[PDB]
Parts: sequence; structure tokens; C-alpha cells
Amino acid sequence: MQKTIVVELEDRMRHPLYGKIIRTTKKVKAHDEDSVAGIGDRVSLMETRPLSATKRWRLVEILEKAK
Amino acid sequence: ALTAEQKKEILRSYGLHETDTGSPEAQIALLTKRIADLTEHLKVHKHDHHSRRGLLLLVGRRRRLIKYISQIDVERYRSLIERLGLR
RNA sequence: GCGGAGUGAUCUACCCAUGGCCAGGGUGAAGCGCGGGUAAGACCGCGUGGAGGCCCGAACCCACUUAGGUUGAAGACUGAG
RNA sequence: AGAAGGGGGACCGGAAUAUCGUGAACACCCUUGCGGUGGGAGCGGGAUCCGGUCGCAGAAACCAGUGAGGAGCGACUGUU
RNA sequence: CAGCUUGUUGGUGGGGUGACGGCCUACCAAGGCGACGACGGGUAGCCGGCCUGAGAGGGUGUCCGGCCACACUGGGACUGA
RNA sequence: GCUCGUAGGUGGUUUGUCGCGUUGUUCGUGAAAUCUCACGGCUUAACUGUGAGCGUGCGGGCGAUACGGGCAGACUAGAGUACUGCAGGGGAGACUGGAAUUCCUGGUGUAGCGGUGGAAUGCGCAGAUAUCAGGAGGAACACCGGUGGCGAAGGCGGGUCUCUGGGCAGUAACUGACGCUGAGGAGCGAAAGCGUGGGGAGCGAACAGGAUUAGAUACCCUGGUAGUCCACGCCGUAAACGGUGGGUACUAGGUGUGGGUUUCCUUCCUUGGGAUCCGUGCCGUAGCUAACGCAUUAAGUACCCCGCCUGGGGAGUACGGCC
RNA sequence: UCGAAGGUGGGAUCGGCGAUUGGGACGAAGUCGUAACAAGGUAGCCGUACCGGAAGGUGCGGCUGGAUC
Ligand SMILES: [Mg+2]
Ligand SMILES: [Mg+2]
Ligand SMILES: [Mg+2]
Ligand SMILES: [Mg+2]
Ligand SMILES: [Mg+2]
Ligand SMILES: [Mg+2]
Ligand SMILES: [Mg+2]
Ligand SMILES: [Mg+2]
Ligand SMILES: [Mg+2]
Ligand SMILES: [Mg+2]
Ligand SMILES: [Mg+2]
Ligand SMILES: [Mg+2]
Ligand SMILES: [Mg+2]
Ligand SMILES: [Mg+2]
Ligand SMILES: [Mg+2]
Ligand SMILES: [Mg+2]
Ligand SMILES: [Mg+2]
Ligand SMILES: [Mg+2]
Ligand SMILES: [Mg+2]
Ligand SMILES: [Mg+2]
Ligand SMILES: [Mg+2]
Ligand SMILES: [Mg+2]
Ligand SMILES: [Mg+2]
Ligand SMILES: [Mg+2]
Ligand SMILES: [Mg+2]
Ligand SMILES: [Mg+2]
Ligand SMILES: [Mg+2]
Ligand SMILES: [Mg+2]
Ligand SMILES: [Mg+2]
Ligand SMILES: [Mg+2]
Ligand SMILES: [Mg+2]
Ligand SMILES: [Mg+2]
Ligand SMILES: [Mg+2]
Ligand SMILES: [Mg+2]
Ligand SMILES: [Mg+2]
Ligand SMILES: [Mg+2]
Ligand SMILES: [Mg+2]
Ligand SMILES: [Mg+2]
Ligand SMILES: [Mg+2]
Ligand SMILES: [Mg+2]
Ligand SMILES: [Mg+2]
Ligand SMILES: [Mg+2]
Ligand SMILES: [Mg+2]
Ligand SMILES: [Mg+2]
Ligand SMILES: [Mg+2]
Ligand SMILES: [Mg+2]
Ligand SMILES: [Mg+2]
Ligand SMILES: [Mg+2]
Ligand SMILES: [Mg+2]
Ligand SMILES: [Mg+2]
Ligand SMILES: [Mg+2]
Ligand SMILES: [Mg+2]
Ligand SMILES: [Mg+2]
Ligand SMILES: [Mg+2]
Ligand SMILES: [Mg+2]
Ligand SMILES: [Mg+2]
Ligand SMILES: [Mg+2]
Ligand SMILES: [Mg+2]
Ligand SMILES: [Mg+2]
Ligand SMILES: [Mg+2]
Ligand SMILES: [Mg+2]
Ligand SMILES: [Mg+2]
Ligand SMILES: [Mg+2]
Ligand SMILES: [Mg+2]
Ligand SMILES: [Mg+2]
Ligand SMILES: [Mg+2]
Ligand SMILES: [Mg+2]
Ligand SMILES: [Mg+2]
Ligand SMILES: [Mg+2]
Ligand SMILES: [Mg+2]
Ligand SMILES: [Mg+2]
Ligand SMILES: [Mg+2]
Ligand SMILES: [Mg+2]
Repeated sequence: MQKTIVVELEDRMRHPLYGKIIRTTKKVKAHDEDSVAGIGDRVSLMETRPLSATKRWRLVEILEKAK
Repeated sequence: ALTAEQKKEILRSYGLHETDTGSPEAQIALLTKRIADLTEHLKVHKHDHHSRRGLLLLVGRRRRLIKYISQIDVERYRSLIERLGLR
């Protein structure tokens, strides 16, 4: 995507009524001025100003790069 | 089929240490051999549904095992795929 | 009109042997490759290929409509479709 | 199904000096041939975008599908 | 209601704004969203609250208070903090 | 109807770490009014003012690590593999056997046969039924055979050969949680039915005649086509039933039967008894149930996942869509 | 250039009416049979196919939510 990375975020939160812990996933889009990140590659992000129409995150560091 | 010695050539070629019979690689090799042989059986006898079900069960078991080896060591998974076949 | 004996397929009907002819455009079947899909398949998407009593349209072969001709240019044609 | 229904179409200049695509001369190797590689001249082809110009009209004359809907009969191409 | 999207998704240079930004433009890449319901259809101003209920819930948004939208219907700008 | 499996949900024992979930504390915020508790003021009350609650939450900091989760390991009890045995109508293909029914040919033979509650239609006298010999052809496989076996279910029994699936027990050799379930999806799926081709003995929807009957589009009788059979496809439904989804653990016994292993009594030849594992029945305690009943093969005690229900009709129907 | 309103065109979608026609429900003390409930007088139901004024009948397979020694 030419200097843009797409990262999937998962979060768990109690069900409002039944009380079960439900797991849900998001998909944010992050910025790479120097595009080096592949599939897998657990990463850390920090949310920023509207760098684009849909981008609000910037890549910080690629920790435990993919196997 | 797969007589004892017939399984022996496969176990020698794909096992790990001179006595390995239950490792994912050995099991996948044996399942692949059985699946192949049953496939030539089923090319004739198109209406042996009761044996085609056994083929399906073997395929499912091999798929679980391949998934497990992929989860545990991707390098072993890749080497085994190249040694046998995928897709 | 009836009978006998002959003459005719150089027109036309069908058949037989042997030759010849059909501008130019369009569409895109089987098959075959590639990729996808799967355990393998079915199946799907692209290419290639160039099928068909296929499409439009000259020569060619017909004869649907109309007008003219109707002591005709012509004992069956001409013009425009 | 070319369903139906719509839009563009001329000329001049520029992009455009390899703009792009065809063929490939002068000059570059070699198992020397009626040989190969680069090379790009001159000669032709086509399309687009931008700007301008003209007329009532840019398919220019000749040429060149009318289309849609509902029934009946025969399935269809053919034959008389 | 199962496929939606081509300024659409992203990048670069410009333009524009009080301000980041496809907000706009030229070029480049081919992405983006979707069964955790995209796209579509119906209905509706939202909330503090009000009514009920043992509570959890259900119904509701009227007085009062906060925010939003609009001013005959649709579009547009100007002046100005 | 049954299975396999995608996303998802859930997950055995054990070590370390993180501190996401969880939990403790503090700061900010959660406007006012309304609401609750206490006062205060209108002669009381409604109403009104004040104070504290409430505001279940969210954000920041600082603690905890039992459980959940992540990350890095370990283990063999679950799961799978290996070896050795074992039982089986599990499946597919090819060849093949005999009894019987029907028909054909011939011999003997003569007047009935057939059928019913009783008859008639019908067949026969042109030689039937009956009986003997030969032949053709199709379908189903007596005894074994059961309550018994195998299969996920539907289902599976004449024999032989070829190919092929699963199960159980023993060993503990191997891997090391690889498990369970499974929305959608895919596959299989009695019979009837459909397409193309073949075959057609018997049976037999439709159809015809007879009889019964008030009538008889039936039951009974005599015939009889599709079909039933085979090859290759489709269809996808059944009271597809245990009217009981799958997995796991636990909770008296008694008594049959199928498949193993096994000491001892080892001969008590007994192939008896005991023990253990896997099936399949009956009876019964606790427990459960409205009752009937179920009861270690749960409809009991619990946990994980899935499907389904929400009065009776209209209706598993219309419209839309998929096949 | 963009641009509301307007015009042209082919579709989508939500309703109303419609000769005629399909079933459904409810009505009285109408007509025709008697399918089910007892072995309901041929055990009944389930799937399917053909047939028949109508309940229904028959064939094939299934079940007991039926019997028999
Ligand atoms: Mg940028
Ligand atoms: Mg004459
Ligand atoms: Mg002659
Ligand atoms: Mg041509
Ligand atoms: Mg092709
Ligand atoms: Mg033609
Ligand atoms: Mg033509
Ligand atoms: Mg000529
Ligand atoms: Mg002619
Ligand atoms: Mg004339
Ligand atoms: Mg004249
Ligand atoms: Mg003419
Ligand atoms: Mg002419
Ligand atoms: Mg057209
Ligand atoms: Mg048309
Ligand atoms: Mg002008
Ligand atoms: Mg034309
Ligand atoms: Mg008609
Ligand atoms: Mg008429
Ligand atoms: Mg015709
Ligand atoms: Mg016809
Ligand atoms: Mg034609
Ligand atoms: Mg653009
Ligand atoms: Mg830009
Ligand atoms: Mg409104
Ligand atoms: Mg209550
Ligand atoms: Mg307005
Ligand atoms: Mg008004
Ligand atoms: Mg206005
Ligand atoms: Mg001012
Ligand atoms: Mg101003
Ligand atoms: Mg899973
Ligand atoms: Mg899991
Ligand atoms: Mg998990
Ligand atoms: Mg755990
Ligand atoms: Mg408050
Ligand atoms: Mg007082
Ligand atoms: Mg806190
Ligand atoms: Mg084990
Ligand atoms: Mg067969
Ligand atoms: Mg016969
Ligand atoms: Mg005789
Ligand atoms: Mg005889
Ligand atoms: Mg080990
Ligand atoms: Mg499963
Ligand atoms: Mg399902
Ligand atoms: Mg099938
Ligand atoms: Mg059948
Ligand atoms: Mg048939
Ligand atoms: Mg039929
Ligand atoms: Mg046939
Ligand atoms: Mg009969
Ligand atoms: Mg009969
Ligand atoms: Mg009759
Ligand atoms: Mg059903
Ligand atoms: Mg059954
Ligand atoms: Mg049921
Ligand atoms: Mg169970
Ligand atoms: Mg259970
Ligand atoms: Mg027992
Ligand atoms: Mg009760
Ligand atoms: Mg009992
Ligand atoms: Mg109960
Ligand atoms: Mg229906
Ligand atoms: Mg329909
Ligand atoms: Mg009407
Ligand atoms: Mg009856
Ligand atoms: Mg009755
Ligand atoms: Mg009766
Ligand atoms: Mg009866
Ligand atoms: Mg009948
Ligand atoms: Mg029936
Ligand atoms: Mg029956």
C-alpha cells in the first residue's frame, strides 16, 4: 500500500447483559515513512493526527518480527 | 495395505531418530502413502462410498497434523511440504 | 380423344464421374495453455484457437413488394427496393 | 442484442528531435557465410490530450439497420 | 437486502484552509470495506430524565435543563471575531 | 436423517515471567435540576433551599499475582502413531451353484381345472390340470439364523477370488495437548419417482372383467401396463425412531449373551470359577419425572459446544429467492 | 469549469384497483356418503406415485404411537 501498513487490533470486553468476555478485532491503518514491515510482525503503534483520510496511526517499532 | 516392511521404508525415510513412529512427519508420510494408494483404489470402484469415507477421515487427520506441525515449527513444516507435496 | 410403331433429357426433374467459384467485415464453440480452487476433483477467471445447414454484405443464385410494359425492347422483361 | 437509449467526429498548431508502434541504411563480431549482435538514418502507420480557426451544417457528396409491444401457425436453415 | 467501492484506497509535487486531511488537482501504484453484517430498505432528533418494576429489565424523551437540526421548498455566497 | 469439516467458542498436569482480564488504593471527571437520607422556609402539604449520598462508568498514577490470558519451557494421564493378535451379512468388482415359479418341445393321459364365505369372470376339451424327460430365462438366496454380528446413519446374509474401510484387546515402542464441538459449507442418504440404454420369470399401481352392495370408482377373485432388476446420472424426502445431538467424569447391585486378555482354583478337563477391557439385553437402589417410566447403554449428578421451542388453526401454506 | 430547478430515457422498488379464478375461516335445525376413534368392521399412521364425486383406494418401503401363538 506504498508507505502504509494495516494492523489488526484485538480487544476483549465484558458483555453488557450476559457477562461473558467477548473478543473482537479491529483494523487500523498506520504510517511508514520508511516502509519495512511484513505479514505477521507484531508491532507497536501510536495514534496521531489525521495523516490521511483513514490513517490515524504511526508505526513505532517492530517487536518480535515474524517467524 | 502397507505391510510392515512397506511402512518401514517410509519410517526410515521420514522419521527422526531410528525408532520414530509417532512424530508429525512420520505420521504425515504414512497418511500420504495410504491416501495415495486408496486413491488409485477409488479410481476403479467409483461406488465404494464406504471406503471413500475412510479416505475422508484420513484426509482430515492429516490436515490436523499438518496444522499442528505448522504451529509448532514453520521450518519443519516447510521442509515436509517440499518433501511430500501441497496443493 | 383411342390403338400400333417409332423420336426426344442440347429445355426442365433427379442422379453419376470430373473440374471451377464464393470481395470485405463481425461473432467467438470444442480443444489446448496459464492462474485460482481443493486431499484430489468438479468448478471459476484469463489467454490461445477459429467452429458453425452462424451474423451483415458485393460477385453469383433466386423471385417477396411495387410501378412501368401489356399489337412489349421481351411469347414472362425492366426500374426501385 | 447492433436490444433500447445516448456522447465524440472537420482543419491548423503543439506535446512530438526514438511521443508510440512497422520495417532497419551508415557504421559495430565471427565457427567468413546468401552469417550474427548492437545501431539508428531515411520512408511509411495510428491514436490521444491541450490550444486555436471556420461554416447553417465536419458520417461531410456517393455509400450506408427503422425500432418497440401483443397474439395465431410452422420449432429452426432449406424446398415448391 | 450478499457484494460494495475508481477520488474509490494509498503515495509524490502543487493548490486550498484558521487548522490536519482526497478537502481539490496532475501523475503513479492497485488497493479499501464486508457474515464481528459492508451495500440497501424501514423508523427515529439524542441525553440528564419520566413511567413501571423487588431487582435485573421493559416502555418512553412531554414540563424543566444540555447538545444538535431547521426557518415557504431547493441552491449560493457576502459582511463580520 | 447421518457424518466430515471452515470461522468461532471451549480446553489436561506443571515451572518462570508479563501484568491485558481481574482486584486494592488515590487523583480528575461523572453540570444543574430530578431521585434517596437529614434538616431548614412557606400556618400544614404539594412546593422550595441547604448538606451528604447516588452518579454502577471512564481516564491517569501507584500496589497484588490466586484464577483467566499472552510469552518461554517441561510431562504423559487425553488424542494420535507403531508392533502383535482377534471377530465380523462393513463396502466394491468379476466369475459361479442349486431348490422353486413361468414358458417352450416331446411322451403318457382324459375332462375337467382354477378360485371363494359362497360364486362368477377365466383356462380347457383344437387335448388343459396332473405326471415324466429335455431346454430357455429372470429374480430371490430354505436349513445355518437368534433376542446374534458389522456399519455414522440409510443399511448388510448362496459360494469363490481380487481390491478396500473401520473396531477391539495386549505391549508400552513413539509424538507430546496435536483435544472437543462446530454457524455457514460439503459429502453420504430406504422406498417411490425422473432421463438414456438393456432386461423382464414372479409380483403388481393404473386399467379391464366378475362378485358383494342401495351404490362399491374399494376390500375378495381372474387378468394385467409402468415399476420392481442391471449400467450410468438425477432427485434428497420417510413414524430417516431409542419419537432421546456430540464429548467427558462420577453415582448399589443381580442376571443373560458377543469379542479379547489373564493369574489363581490348572484340571477342580472345566474349557468351569474369579479378575479386567470393549459391546449388546432384562431386572432393580439412590436419584429424577406431571405421570408413564428412566435408572452405569440415565430421562441421575456436573462441565464444554451445537441445533431447536414460545397457545390452536390459517400453514410448513402464499409471495420472494435458491436448487 | 462546478452548478439548483427543468427536459429526455431505460430500469429498480413500495402500494391501490382489476373481469375472472385458487384456496381459507366462520355460519342453521341443507344434500351426498361413512374416512378416523373398539380388531371402528380391510389395523392405523409416515414418505412417494397413480387413480377416484368426496371423505379416500391401491402399489412400494417404513414404524408401533397395533395384534398373534
Ligand atoms: Mg501526504
Ligand atoms: Mg397417340
Ligand atoms: Mg432415347
Ligand atoms: Mg465472408
Ligand atoms: Mg477457451
Ligand atoms: Mg450463413
Ligand atoms: Mg446476407
Ligand atoms: Mg451467370
Ligand atoms: Mg424456383
Ligand atoms: Mg404490374
Ligand atoms: Mg400501353
Ligand atoms: Mg420486378
Ligand atoms: Mg432486382
Ligand atoms: Mg444500437
Ligand atoms: Mg427486442
Ligand atoms: Mg458559427
Ligand atoms: Mg447498417
Ligand atoms: Mg393461446
Ligand atoms: Mg382471432
Ligand atoms: Mg417455416
Ligand atoms: Mg408443436
Ligand atoms: Mg440467416
Ligand atoms: Mg484522479
Ligand atoms: Mg496530494
Ligand atoms: Mg421525524
Ligand atoms: Mg418482574
Ligand atoms: Mg432545509
Ligand atoms: Mg408554514
Ligand atoms: Mg431556503
Ligand atoms: Mg464585529
Ligand atoms: Mg470575512
Ligand atoms: Mg478450530
Ligand atoms: Mg481450538
Ligand atoms: Mg484459546
Ligand atoms: Mg487451563
Ligand atoms: Mg447531578
Ligand atoms: Mg417546616
Ligand atoms: Mg484507576
Ligand atoms: Mg493411548
Ligand atoms: Mg454393481
Ligand atoms: Mg415366459
Ligand atoms: Mg403336453
Ligand atoms: Mg405339465
Ligand atoms: Mg519425550
Ligand atoms: Mg465435527
Ligand atoms: Mg450445519
Ligand atoms: Mg447423491
Ligand atoms: Mg428405487
Ligand atoms: Mg427407470
Ligand atoms: Mg411418469
Ligand atoms: Mg427403460
Ligand atoms: Mg397377480
Ligand atoms: Mg389384483
Ligand atoms: Mg372394475
Ligand atoms: Mg423431516
Ligand atoms: Mg430406519
Ligand atoms: Mg424429529
Ligand atoms: Mg452422548
Ligand atoms: Mg449427553
Ligand atoms: Mg454384560
Ligand atoms: Mg412438568
Ligand atoms: Mg427398567
Ligand atoms: Mg424429562
Ligand atoms: Mg412449499
Ligand atoms: Mg416460489
Ligand atoms: Mg376480483
Ligand atoms: Mg381406512
Ligand atoms: Mg369407518
Ligand atoms: Mg366397510
Ligand atoms: Mg378401517
Ligand atoms: Mg383403485
Ligand atoms: Mg399409501
Ligand atoms: Mg405396507
